[PDB]
Amino acid sequence: AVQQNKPTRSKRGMRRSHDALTAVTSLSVDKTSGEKHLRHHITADGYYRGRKVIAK
Amino acid sequence: MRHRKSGRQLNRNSSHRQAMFRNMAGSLVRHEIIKTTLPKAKELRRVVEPLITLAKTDSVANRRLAFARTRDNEIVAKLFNELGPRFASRAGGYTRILKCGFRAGDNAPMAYIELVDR
Amino acid sequence: SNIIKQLEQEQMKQDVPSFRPGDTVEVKVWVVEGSKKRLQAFEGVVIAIRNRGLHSAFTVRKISNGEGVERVFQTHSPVVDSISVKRRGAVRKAKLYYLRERTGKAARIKERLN
Amino acid sequence: MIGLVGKKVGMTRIFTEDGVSIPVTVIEVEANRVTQVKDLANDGYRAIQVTTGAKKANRVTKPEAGHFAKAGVEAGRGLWEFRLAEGEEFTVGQSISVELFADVKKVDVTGTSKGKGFAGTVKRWNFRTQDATHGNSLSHRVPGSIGQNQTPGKVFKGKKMAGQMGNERVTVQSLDVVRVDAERNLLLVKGAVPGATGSDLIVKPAVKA
Amino acid sequence: MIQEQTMLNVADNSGARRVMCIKVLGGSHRRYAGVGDIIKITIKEAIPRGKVKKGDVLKAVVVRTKKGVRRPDGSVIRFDGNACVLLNNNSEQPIGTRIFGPVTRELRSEKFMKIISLAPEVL
RNA sequence: GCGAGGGGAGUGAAAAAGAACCUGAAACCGUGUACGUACAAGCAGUGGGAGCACAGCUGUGUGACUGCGUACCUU
RNA sequence: CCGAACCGACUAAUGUUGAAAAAUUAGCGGAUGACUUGUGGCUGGGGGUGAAAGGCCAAUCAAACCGGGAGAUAGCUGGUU
RNA sequence: GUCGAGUCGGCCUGCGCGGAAGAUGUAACG
RNA sequence: UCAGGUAGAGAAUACCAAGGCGCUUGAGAGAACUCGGGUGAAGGAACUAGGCAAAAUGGUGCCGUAACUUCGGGAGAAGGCA
RNA sequence: CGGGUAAGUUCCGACCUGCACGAAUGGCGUAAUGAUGGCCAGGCUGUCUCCACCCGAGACUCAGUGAAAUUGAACUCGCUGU
RNA sequence: AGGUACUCCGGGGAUAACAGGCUGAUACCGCCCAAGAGUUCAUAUCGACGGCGGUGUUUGGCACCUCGAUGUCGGCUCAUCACAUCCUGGGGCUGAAGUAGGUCCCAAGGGUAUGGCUGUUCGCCAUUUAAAGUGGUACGCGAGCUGGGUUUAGAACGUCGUGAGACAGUUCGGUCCCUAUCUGCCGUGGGCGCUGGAGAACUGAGGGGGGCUGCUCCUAGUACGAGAGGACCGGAGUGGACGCAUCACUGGUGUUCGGGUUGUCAUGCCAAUGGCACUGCCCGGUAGCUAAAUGCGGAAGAGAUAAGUGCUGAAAGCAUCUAAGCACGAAACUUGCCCCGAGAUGAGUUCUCCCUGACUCCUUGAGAGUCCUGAAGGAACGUUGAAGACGACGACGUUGAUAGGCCGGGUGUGUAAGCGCAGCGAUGCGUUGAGCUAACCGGUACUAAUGAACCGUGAGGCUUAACCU
Ligand SMILES: [K+]
Ligand SMILES: [K+]
Ligand SMILES: [K+]
Ligand SMILES: [K+]
Ligand SMILES: [K+]
Ligand SMILES: [K+]
Ligand SMILES: [K+]
Ligand SMILES: [K+]
Ligand SMILES: [K+]
Ligand SMILES: [K+]
Ligand SMILES: [K+]
Ligand SMILES: [K+]
Ligand SMILES: [K+]
Ligand SMILES: [K+]
Ligand SMILES: [K+]
Ligand SMILES: [K+]
Ligand SMILES: [K+]
Ligand SMILES: [K+]
Ligand SMILES: [K+]
Ligand SMILES: [K+]
Ligand SMILES: [K+]
Ligand SMILES: [K+]
Ligand SMILES: [K+]
Ligand SMILES: [K+]
Ligand SMILES: [K+]
Ligand SMILES: [K+]
Ligand SMILES: [K+]
Ligand SMILES: [K+]
Ligand SMILES: [K+]
Ligand SMILES: [K+]
Ligand SMILES: [K+]
Ligand SMILES: [K+]
Ligand SMILES: [K+]
Ligand SMILES: [K+]
Ligand SMILES: [K+]
Ligand SMILES: [K+]
Ligand SMILES: [K+]
Ligand SMILES: [K+]
Ligand SMILES: [K+]
Ligand SMILES: [K+]
Ligand SMILES: [K+]
Ligand SMILES: [K+]
Ligand SMILES: [K+]
Ligand SMILES: [Mg+2]
Ligand SMILES: [Mg+2]
Ligand SMILES: [Mg+2]
Ligand SMILES: [Mg+2]
Ligand SMILES: [Mg+2]
Ligand SMILES: [Mg+2]
Ligand SMILES: [Mg+2]
Ligand SMILES: [Mg+2]
Ligand SMILES: [Mg+2]
Ligand SMILES: [Mg+2]
Ligand SMILES: [Mg+2]
Ligand SMILES: [Mg+2]
Ligand SMILES: [Mg+2]
Ligand SMILES: [Mg+2]
Ligand SMILES: [Mg+2]
Ligand SMILES: [Mg+2]
Ligand SMILES: [Mg+2]
Ligand SMILES: [Mg+2]
Ligand SMILES: [Mg+2]
Ligand SMILES: [Mg+2]
Ligand SMILES: [Mg+2]
Ligand SMILES: [Mg+2]
Ligand SMILES: [Mg+2]
Ligand SMILES: [Mg+2]
Ligand SMILES: [Mg+2]
Ligand SMILES: [Mg+2]
Ligand SMILES: [Mg+2]
Ligand SMILES: [Mg+2]
Ligand SMILES: [Mg+2]
Ligand SMILES: [Mg+2]
Ligand SMILES: [Mg+2]
Ligand SMILES: [Mg+2]
Ligand SMILES: [Mg+2]
Ligand SMILES: [Mg+2]
Ligand SMILES: [Mg+2]
Ligand SMILES: [Mg+2]
Ligand SMILES: [Mg+2]
Ligand SMILES: [Mg+2]
Ligand SMILES: [Mg+2]
Ligand SMILES: [Mg+2]
Ligand SMILES: [Mg+2]
Ligand SMILES: [Mg+2]
Ligand SMILES: [Mg+2]
Ligand SMILES: [Mg+2]
Ligand SMILES: [Mg+2]
Ligand SMILES: [Mg+2]
Ligand SMILES: [Mg+2]
Ligand SMILES: [Mg+2]
Ligand SMILES: [Mg+2]
Ligand SMILES: [Mg+2]
Ligand SMILES: [Mg+2]
Ligand SMILES: [Mg+2]
Ligand SMILES: [Mg+2]
Ligand SMILES: [Mg+2]
Ligand SMILES: [Mg+2]
Ligand SMILES: [Mg+2]
Ligand SMILES: [Mg+2]
Ligand SMILES: [Mg+2]
Ligand SMILES: [Mg+2]
Ligand SMILES: [Mg+2]
Ligand SMILES: [Mg+2]
Ligand SMILES: [Mg+2]
Ligand SMILES: [Mg+2]
Ligand SMILES: [Mg+2]
Ligand SMILES: [Mg+2]
Ligand SMILES: [Mg+2]
Ligand SMILES: [Mg+2]
Ligand SMILES: [Mg+2]
Ligand SMILES: [Mg+2]
Ligand SMILES: [Mg+2]
Ligand SMILES: [Mg+2]
Ligand SMILES: [Mg+2]
Ligand SMILES: [Mg+2]
Ligand SMILES: [Mg+2]
Ligand SMILES: [Mg+2]
Ligand SMILES: [Mg+2]
Ligand SMILES: [Mg+2]
Ligand SMILES: [Mg+2]
Ligand SMILES: [Mg+2]
Ligand SMILES: [Mg+2]
Ligand SMILES: [Mg+2]
Ligand SMILES: [Mg+2]
Ligand SMILES: [Mg+2]
Ligand SMILES: [Mg+2]
Ligand SMILES: [Mg+2]
Ligand SMILES: [Mg+2]
Ligand SMILES: [Mg+2]
Ligand SMILES: [Mg+2]
Ligand SMILES: [Mg+2]
Ligand SMILES: [Mg+2]
Ligand SMILES: [Mg+2]
Ligand SMILES: [Mg+2]
Repeated sequence: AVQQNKPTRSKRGMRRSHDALTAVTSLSVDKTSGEKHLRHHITADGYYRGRKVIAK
Repeated sequence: MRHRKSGRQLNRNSSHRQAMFRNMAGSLVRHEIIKTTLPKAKELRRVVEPLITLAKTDSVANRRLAFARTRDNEIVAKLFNELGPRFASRAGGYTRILKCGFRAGDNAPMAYIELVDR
Repeated sequence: SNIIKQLEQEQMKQDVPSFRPGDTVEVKVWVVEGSKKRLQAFEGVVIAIRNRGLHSAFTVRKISNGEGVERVFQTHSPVVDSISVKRRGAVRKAKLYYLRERTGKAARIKERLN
Repeated sequence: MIGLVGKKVGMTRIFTEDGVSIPVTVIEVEANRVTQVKDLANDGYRAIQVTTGAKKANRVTKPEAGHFAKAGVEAGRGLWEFRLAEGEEFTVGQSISVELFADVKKVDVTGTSKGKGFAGTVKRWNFRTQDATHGNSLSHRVPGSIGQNQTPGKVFKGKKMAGQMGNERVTVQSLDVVRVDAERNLLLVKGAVPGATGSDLIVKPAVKA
Repeated sequence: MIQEQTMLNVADNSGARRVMCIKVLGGSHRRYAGVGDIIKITIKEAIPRGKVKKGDVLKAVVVRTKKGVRRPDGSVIRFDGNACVLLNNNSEQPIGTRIFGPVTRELRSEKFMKIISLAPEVL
């Protein structure tokens, strides 16, 4: 099965109207190190909820 | 449908799954913290924490059960000589999972899992 | 589950004797023929037991008039008037379905001495 | 005649003395609390709105809490309406118990059926399977033809096809009332009713009778 | 749970030894016959000097099945084989004079009382 | 990243002449602005035409609503 | 005679923009012989070779491939700014 | 015999009535 | 061309040695449907062009084995026991 | 016509009315052999009554890479008619 | 002079085979006349000789569409419509006593066999059923399956031919491709709208589903009938097929639970265990899913009617169901039952909740901007679910049982290991119904569900009525 007519650039854009990405609503701030981080994830320096959970 | 069913298939067959978690349980007992995918970490809790519960009562029969389930005498010894006593007064929840972003190679969601008194 | 537990507890029989797979039991059941009610005996080997509270059941096998017959009794049913063990059998398995392929000497069950 | 809102506790059996086992669905019917009365003048129709059960405060929004407070009743887990017959009257804040069904012989029970997700035509519509062997190529559970030819040149509306099955409102009619136990807030009906254990049920006196 | 092509043993002394169901009577598209149901049969094996002959077409009532019967309390009675009793094709009365093996109370009706009376045991 | 690529600086008449290098069309793909578009049925234009924006009543852009209207070639 | 290697190719499913321009998987036949295989040689296009199917002769066969006569001829189809 | 003012059936002719059932949807005034 | 161990008649087959590898996208989920497989109540070819496919049989020793026959066969006939 | 089946356009045995057999472009038989054609039976079964559940690989979601046939132009509904 | 089915090229829908179209001789179905048959009697039922139509269903005629391709017969799967009705429902006439029929009218709601033979459609046969309807839909349905038949290349028979070859004669064998753009259809979301915002409960325009029927018993061996036989009307019970739900029972599955066991490799060895061999092979089985399991359904009632039956009643002093007026009348129609449903843009209703700042600029208006403010609520994230392809939907987030673990129980398996005793030993016995036990039940903050941040605002146009101020 294949198209009988070439779809338009307009129809291509309409299909892609649901493809846009969503930015992260907001980042969280660690209460001890002050780092920003994804909520419920550890920070880049290894803090979570104010505690040094892992080295490096 | 999977109504009320438990356990993750993890795109493996049953013998692969069993062997994988036997190895991963050994790594967690040996190193006390490991990094893995978030779903594997959640499944590992149901393997490792009953091994620690078993190790609270030291007997020949229990050491043999633990050996049957880990196949590693260094792991069995650490379970009964160290972890059992460390957790003797804790009622479950010997591990904690900490989410840590996404793997570079395949964007897999990753997590650390560690013993709670590490 | 407390609501259904209470509803089930008040219906359970209190005098069910202990029996095991392999035992020979005699079960007395009520039979109605017109206005009359009488007890009919069914005696045979217990080949299966389902332990399930009020929903407990057990299966009895006998060779009757040249024909093998199995009856699955509902343990707490009022149709079952009484159960009594005639002989204690010594088997390993919980379910004795292999007896369905055996007759005569090959279907004998050793007695359990205790 | 109004109904009551209950919860599907599970199934069991009732042995009778004459040797019959009756399969029953156990329905817990706590007191239904009248939260609003609707009438012709204000609403254009006659009904009561009831609530039942309990809800934790911090999950009760302020709009919901104000509606319950106007009625003077504690928040329940939801709201349901029942149309009133001509000689039926109730007042806001009144409690209605399972004793309502004391002399009702048969009931209709409404619930949300268990969800099967996306279902094929074999399971959803009882379509027959095609050959397992005898040369069949990749078409063992597939639906077969779905129309005719150039006339009509389309598929008709309501054609039976694969799709979502279950997880929808279902009523089972004319179930025997086996026992009304007001002290335990219990209604026992003969047979099965829609929905999983723990789900909400609407019970009314049978419409056919 | 008897259907077209099911082979049955014979619980009487009519002479037939094996019969095959060729129709489940009593309704369009009716699938199964159980205990107490009438079927159409053909005789596939008979003893030499009996009352019926190989190849005869007649009726029978199912009296024992492996699927069994359920009783009003949920209990079950299952047999080791399927067996029937041959009936005259027009009067639906038994052809034999003796009944072998046990039968069940599902036959306790005006139609099959003779069978009930001759049976060595009624369950 | 002791990258790729780029921004400055400098050369040059010129660097949108920087080596993927004279000129640099079209299809095709973008960013910005003006107007239209989420109750509306078809060769998508044409005749009528409101409103809005813009530049100086007019010119330009857009085009709600409405009459009419089934591509081109070949055979 | 039964059965691996080896040589085949009877059935089915898959695959059919394949993993593959003929295969894979499960079964299947021969398996000391008119057997199978390596290396090298010989037969050439109205010709070869053929336990014969017009089979095969470099993924090509009721007359191979390449170059030439050559812009064969086309009362036919298309196209013609 | 009563009853007291119309009645009967041919012909020709205008317009209508029955005869008249079909398949995706009114669907034989656009 | 070479040819280890245990079982085995074996270069079949299963598990291993020496030795060599996990097949150059991964992570989740646990719908329909397709592919490759496992099990199935009662029935047992009613399926279908056709038992296609599937299921089944399956080893060694011993007992035993019909018509027919070109006297070789048929024959591992069949069937059974350990 | 007979046999087999509850029922047999096939099968087997006959009959002879051979449309249109016939004796080395051989006639009629024939043990053994055949991945050969037809028919019947026992065993066996998801072939089927009538499907159910399960284990895996896809399908589905996320990240990376990234095709194809087709295509006058499209603002690309039903019906009845034309 | 022939053959090509071993075939090839250029062309044609200028021209055949399939399907469509036009046509309707033929076919099928109605009707008109009434010779007669029917003891009598044309019309209960048939209807000769002839006559008039309807359908588009057969066999054909034509050659208008398609030859830069519109795939065939049958089966399978899935259907949808017509009514010229097979069953069930209603009725008139009967050469209708009853039972059972014949014929015609109304009626399309639902229902409407399994097998043997053959490629079959068909047909015959066996046995069912209330019945086994007739047709249209590309002789419905191969981008849904099959490929037995027809219709390529191999081979043979009969037959024809000197032969190559040929035969709607026969016989054995013989590759069925497509990842769906659009329409359509089944499901499921996102956007905006509905005029301040928000959380809920609804109304019901409209749409869909459903609608089948047997047998037995009572009425009653009554009515009817010489007997044989044997009812209407009405009532009760129990089935077949179909549908919906469910898992308490009976069971299937149960590669996540327990056990038996073959070969082998390993953990130093014994003992005990693990890997691999289809889950190695097996025996059981929890939750879930499920049918063969077991609950429930089709209605009653109402309205308006069809054919049909009437009442009163003139036109037409009679008669007349009709013209005025009035009444009955069926599974069809409109409701009653179940589900969807306000994108019902005609965007509806009800209840509740939230927001009561300052200033500036301009082209001066439903204008723009800054500062302050940020509600109700939402979303996001996390733990998740008998919810689920993804979205969606539901529960929960420390003021907490949402998930895992843990504790207790249940269930399943069937008496672990170790030690001891008996035995030469395999093994048996005791400790011991032991040990282990998934998805189950009841509990329990041990682990993970973070303080925040984000979106959403700041009293909501004009006109005219009414009411109050
Ligand atoms: K269904
Ligand atoms: K330049
Ligand atoms: K350029
Ligand atoms: K226009
Ligand atoms: K052209
Ligand atoms: K042309
Ligand atoms: K050689
Ligand atoms: K040649
Ligand atoms: K070549
Ligand atoms: K040549
Ligand atoms: K091996
Ligand atoms: K998924
Ligand atoms: K010759
Ligand atoms: K000869
Ligand atoms: K052969
Ligand atoms: K043969
Ligand atoms: K020629
Ligand atoms: K030929
Ligand atoms: K005509
Ligand atoms: K015509
Ligand atoms: K007519
Ligand atoms: K053509
Ligand atoms: K049809
Ligand atoms: K009728
Ligand atoms: K009639
Ligand atoms: K109908
Ligand atoms: K056939
Ligand atoms: K025929
Ligand atoms: K066609
Ligand atoms: K095809
Ligand atoms: K076809
Ligand atoms: K097509
Ligand atoms: K289209
Ligand atoms: K309807
Ligand atoms: K169950
Ligand atoms: K189960
Ligand atoms: K082992
Ligand atoms: K009258
Ligand atoms: K609305
Ligand atoms: K918990
Ligand atoms: K023991
Ligand atoms: K022990
Ligand atoms: K136990
Ligand atoms: Mg086209
Ligand atoms: Mg997209
Ligand atoms: Mg769970
Ligand atoms: Mg994957
Ligand atoms: Mg394995
Ligand atoms: Mg679900
Ligand atoms: Mg079928
Ligand atoms: Mg194929
Ligand atoms: Mg397949
Ligand atoms: Mg550089
Ligand atoms: Mg220059
Ligand atoms: Mg340039
Ligand atoms: Mg350009
Ligand atoms: Mg509208
Ligand atoms: Mg608009
Ligand atoms: Mg449009
Ligand atoms: Mg127009
Ligand atoms: Mg070859
Ligand atoms: Mg092979
Ligand atoms: Mg051979
Ligand atoms: Mg061989
Ligand atoms: Mg040459
Ligand atoms: Mg040839
Ligand atoms: Mg070649
Ligand atoms: Mg030549
Ligand atoms: Mg020349
Ligand atoms: Mg040329
Ligand atoms: Mg006329
Ligand atoms: Mg119509
Ligand atoms: Mg070896
Ligand atoms: Mg090997
Ligand atoms: Mg999934
Ligand atoms: Mg799967
Ligand atoms: Mg499969
Ligand atoms: Mg199997
Ligand atoms: Mg089975
Ligand atoms: Mg089993
Ligand atoms: Mg079985
Ligand atoms: Mg059998
Ligand atoms: Mg058959
Ligand atoms: Mg068939
Ligand atoms: Mg086969
Ligand atoms: Mg097999
Ligand atoms: Mg052998
Ligand atoms: Mg014959
Ligand atoms: Mg015959
Ligand atoms: Mg013959
Ligand atoms: Mg000859
Ligand atoms: Mg000759
Ligand atoms: Mg001669
Ligand atoms: Mg000759
Ligand atoms: Mg000769
Ligand atoms: Mg010869
Ligand atoms: Mg050979
Ligand atoms: Mg991707
Ligand atoms: Mg159309
Ligand atoms: Mg040929
Ligand atoms: Mg050509
Ligand atoms: Mg034609
Ligand atoms: Mg025609
Ligand atoms: Mg033409
Ligand atoms: Mg012409
Ligand atoms: Mg055409
Ligand atoms: Mg074309
Ligand atoms: Mg086409
Ligand atoms: Mg009609
Ligand atoms: Mg209708
Ligand atoms: Mg109706
Ligand atoms: Mg047969
Ligand atoms: Mg056949
Ligand atoms: Mg067709
Ligand atoms: Mg048709
Ligand atoms: Mg098609
Ligand atoms: Mg296809
Ligand atoms: Mg064929
Ligand atoms: Mg072949
Ligand atoms: Mg195909
Ligand atoms: Mg929406
Ligand atoms: Mg409808
Ligand atoms: Mg349960
Ligand atoms: Mg079971
Ligand atoms: Mg199992
Ligand atoms: Mg050992
Ligand atoms: Mg290994
Ligand atoms: Mg290996
Ligand atoms: Mg009615
Ligand atoms: Mg009158
Ligand atoms: Mg009805
Ligand atoms: Mg959803
Ligand atoms: Mg137990
Ligand atoms: Mg053990
Ligand atoms: Mg436990």
